[PDB]
Amino acid sequence: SVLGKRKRH
Amino acid sequence: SLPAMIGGVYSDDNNLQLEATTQFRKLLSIERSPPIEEVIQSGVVPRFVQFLTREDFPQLQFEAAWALTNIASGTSENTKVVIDHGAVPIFVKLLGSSSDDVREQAVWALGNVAGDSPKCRDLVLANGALLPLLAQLNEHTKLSMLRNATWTLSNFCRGKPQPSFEQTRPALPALARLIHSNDEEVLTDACWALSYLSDGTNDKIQAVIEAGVCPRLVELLLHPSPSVLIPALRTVGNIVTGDDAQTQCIIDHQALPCLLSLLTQNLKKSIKKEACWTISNITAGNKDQIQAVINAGIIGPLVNLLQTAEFDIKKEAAWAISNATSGGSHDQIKYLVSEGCIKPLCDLLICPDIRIVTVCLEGLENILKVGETDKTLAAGDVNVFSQMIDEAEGLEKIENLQSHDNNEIYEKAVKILEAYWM
Repeated sequence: SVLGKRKRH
Repeated sequence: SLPAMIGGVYSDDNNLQLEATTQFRKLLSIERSPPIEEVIQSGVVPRFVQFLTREDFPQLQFEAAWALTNIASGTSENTKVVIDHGAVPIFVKLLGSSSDDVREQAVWALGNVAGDSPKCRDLVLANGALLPLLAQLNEHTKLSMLRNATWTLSNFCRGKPQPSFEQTRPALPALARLIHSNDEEVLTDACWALSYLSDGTNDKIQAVIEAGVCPRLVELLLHPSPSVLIPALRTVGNIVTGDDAQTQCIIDHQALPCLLSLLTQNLKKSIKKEACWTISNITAGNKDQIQAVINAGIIGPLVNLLQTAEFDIKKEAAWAISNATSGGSHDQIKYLVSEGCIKPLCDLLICPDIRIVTVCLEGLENILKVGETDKTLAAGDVNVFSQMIDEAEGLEKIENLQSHDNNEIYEKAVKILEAYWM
């Protein structure tokens, strides 16, 4: 739900 | 001697024009606050721009280009004055000069103008500076020009909003070649340029990986100089924000053992923070990608950071650990628990960063599901990981999170308690 890939800012 | 200088600049004699331009350049070449504003008000800026078109006098061209570069090195207002007098298309023309000194000066001038703001960078790019800048780069280019061209390229890629990808796309084969240099300055500037180009959508990453930079970028993670390390780590980090296939291009060149050495060696907090963030986007990957993190021996040092490091690193170690519980198999998650990830995940449930509380609650929920499946397979009367969360003081923290103001935290806390402590 909140987890996964994060882009820069 | 300023009247003789303005007079010399405003004369018709080739000797006077040169001596007075050289005096202004030396006046603006001083390392302790140059009188940029005062040289502008003497009205020599338009005359120096006229001196750039003197193809018969490359030496005057050079001094005028140096003086204008130092005028353009000042405040935003000073750069605007250089732009207003149409120097930008003339410096683009000077990239085709027969003089290497003038071409080099034209490069540093364009990098200074482009570095002022995203608007100035877009004007330099709109005057077509990119293609002639690359055309004068080859096998016989001297280090001084390699250093100025790489810095200028980095200024063309820098800034938010980012330049058009179609505008900066021709710089990718050149940067791919430039990161194979051993020169610390060229490596710094090339890596920063690639960190800007790699940040964005996955189609941008695709062009970055098709340029062939992944093997060399991984080698640069072991560069002893933090000037090279930091933008190389940023580029590798941006690439792993992509899909499973794009992330695999970094894993295939033994990036995980390199990334681990950044966590265990005594480096700056911001370096370790970036390294954990990079790992978190790898553990956000498939089962084989999480297995490669495990195989590298990263979980042990990662759990220790999650438990003991400075908050900015803990934050990123929480995402790395919880991302692996999301995409990992039953056994992979049992391996994270055997490496003691429960206590440090539980300890962060009281941290004042709402997103990290929710990251830790989801990681613990995925851990409880594995423990529940083990309880069903062995026909047990107790969830082993429920007792472990209880023993770590996690159960009391989750119970207290029901009193929280944030709805994401509150609904997650209730969902966990109704499922494993009814």
